[PDB]
Amino acid sequence: PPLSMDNGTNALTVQNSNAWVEVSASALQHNIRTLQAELAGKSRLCAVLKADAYGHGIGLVMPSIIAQGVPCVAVASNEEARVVRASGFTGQLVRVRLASLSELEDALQYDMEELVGSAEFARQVDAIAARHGKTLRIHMALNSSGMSRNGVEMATWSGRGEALQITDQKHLKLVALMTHFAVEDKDDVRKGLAAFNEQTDWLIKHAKLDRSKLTLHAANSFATLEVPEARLDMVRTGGALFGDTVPARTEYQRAMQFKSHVAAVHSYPAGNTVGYDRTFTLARDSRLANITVGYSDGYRRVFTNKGHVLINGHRIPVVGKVSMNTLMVDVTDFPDVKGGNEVVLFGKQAGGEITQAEMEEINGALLADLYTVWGSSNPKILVD
Amino acid sequence: PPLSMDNGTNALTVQNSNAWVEVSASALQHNIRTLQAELAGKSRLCAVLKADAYGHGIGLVMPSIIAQGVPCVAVASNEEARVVRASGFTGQLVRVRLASLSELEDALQYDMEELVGSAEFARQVDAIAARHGKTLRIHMALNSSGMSRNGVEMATWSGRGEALQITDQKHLKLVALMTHFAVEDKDDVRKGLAAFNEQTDWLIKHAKLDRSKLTLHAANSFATLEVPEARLDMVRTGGALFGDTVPARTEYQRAMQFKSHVAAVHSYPAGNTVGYDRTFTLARDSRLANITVGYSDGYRRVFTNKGHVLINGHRIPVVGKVSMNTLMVDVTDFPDVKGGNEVVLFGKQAGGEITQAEMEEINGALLADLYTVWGSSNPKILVD
Repeated sequence: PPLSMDNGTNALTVQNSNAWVEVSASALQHNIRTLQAELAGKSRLCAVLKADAYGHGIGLVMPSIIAQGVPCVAVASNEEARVVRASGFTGQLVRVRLASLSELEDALQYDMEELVGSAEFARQVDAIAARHGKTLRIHMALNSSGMSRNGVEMATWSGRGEALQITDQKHLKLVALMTHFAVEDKDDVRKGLAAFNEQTDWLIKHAKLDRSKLTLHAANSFATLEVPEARLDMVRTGGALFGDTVPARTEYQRAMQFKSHVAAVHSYPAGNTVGYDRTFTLARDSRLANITVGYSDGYRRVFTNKGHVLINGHRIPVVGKVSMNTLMVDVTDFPDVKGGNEVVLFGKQAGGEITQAEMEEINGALLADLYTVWGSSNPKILVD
Repeated sequence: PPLSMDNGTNALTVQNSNAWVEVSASALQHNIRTLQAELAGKSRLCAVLKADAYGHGIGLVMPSIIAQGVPCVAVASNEEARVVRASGFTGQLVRVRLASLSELEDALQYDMEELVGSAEFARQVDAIAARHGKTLRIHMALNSSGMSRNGVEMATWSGRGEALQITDQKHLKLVALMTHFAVEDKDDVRKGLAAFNEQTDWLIKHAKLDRSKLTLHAANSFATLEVPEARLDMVRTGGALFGDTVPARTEYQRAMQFKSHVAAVHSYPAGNTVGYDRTFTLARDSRLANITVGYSDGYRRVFTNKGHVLINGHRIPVVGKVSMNTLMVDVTDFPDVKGGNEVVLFGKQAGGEITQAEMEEINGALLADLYTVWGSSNPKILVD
């Protein structure tokens, strides 16, 4: 993890980093071009860059976004917003979650379109913009798919009521209506899409809104790819920009690898144990590799006696408890593993692969749960 | 997570952070003074500040270190070392894990004492020292307690030879011998302590080393507090500095809390579901608070339908899957919860406590496996 950085930018190199996240510029640009080709100019692309470009580094990723002429960017935090703007990007910038009031106030300076899900919230936010003499562009969130997270519940009369109240705020300008799908299943997306079509219709008619000044947007990566009719005015794709999307969609390239270094290989006698609480017993005279990565680097404890890594193409297993900063792996069967060798914690190496699915199985949850936190806990390096 | 920072220091505030880590200065200073008094001047104190000071911020902790005259600091990465030096620390700086060779080389500039646990590594390390015209002070790691992680196995004859080989390197100046305990258990500790004493005797004799020019150190926090005969010349304390140690040792104060904000509270009708995959069903008309923290902030997916948070001192349950950036909690029983309210994710709030124990139970591993990543993924703010 760099302790000095400038708008998402570090001064580290692979040589002086204990572990690093490698981000492929050309995989990114390929996935952008692919998505653009799939939209075929019928819908527009908004790149979802929350969680610091999903752990890829918003400051690394932005120059590709600008290069490919992407017109819309979605972020979550104020620092992400600040970095988007400092990169020169001048287009539509929207937050894809509710902000707290004081967080929202601090982001007025970035001309961000803010998300609104409540009459009370809308009232509070309206007062903040009034105080600063700004008109704040807002996307009203609807609970059409049923996340019950950011959105107003338009399947009740109370909801429709809050929705009119929201449209009555003098210093808010409603520029969009959105929802978010709760389940990556085509049937369930279509149920949600039908609900979203009815509820936006109802609003636009009954609150006398201009359909032509509104961007209607519902689709994430899955929906965009699997349910074209969910494309509407604009799509919000995160995972597919990064090659983390529908497994069958192999036209999207993986933009990230997670790597470290062998510091040294050591000889340990049979009967020796490894790591805290001695959870692994050596059944033969071993050679153990000491790798400069641990759970403080996001290589989570749960990988204890479960993980595999790649060195020189070989699939080598983790032994003992993962330490804070150090990981032991068994290279008894791989005499070619040397101090200085590159390790692959996630990705591909010379014919070997550590897969998304093997990691999700160990972790008990989706990979973004690990990689968003890899990206924070280690320096990112743009390659390709 | 700040995307600009200068030597572990950021320009963010509680008011513009979606979530943050509060580090208590006075807890840190209390813990140092207590440690020092307990060591009663009989043994040297080396503050282990690995993993960005265990998630507390090495740039935030250093001034206390310097002021209380701690003479030794232990770190893992080059950035930590760089920061320790930038803060005006001029004393003994030791790495407590093996570095890779190019990592080690980039660190020469911080006059850090390096760990060594191999003849091969030693020779390799000898050659870099040579090439740079430096004598590198080294600590030699011994596998006395059987971590089988960093140290030479002195329980074998090849081990002993490797050891003697290490002491033979012309550009390496051995200043210390160390080991690390594998089990937090008094008896297990004494077993390892007896072995360390024998094996250090053996080595001092056979290498003809000046005992009085050597520091012997084995003890971390548990050993230091629980087995005083393990204190030797110098201890290496991590958790105790931060109040994460033996649960009965309550003289050490918790230095960290993990907090966030309520963005808004929403109404949703019975039978609505919450979050991705609809994993929680509202059994009553509900008020759901939207909290601006998620797994990309280190609030791990495992807390789904499991975590509790504090708002206005109330113990409030997490409902649904934790999103990347947003967490939903049920505030139907708690009408005093409003947009703006401060949420405690870990720590104390007005009579409520989210404990180390309860979080370790949901996580399936020790709390450091969470908080070192909280610290990377969020702004650290110094209080008290």
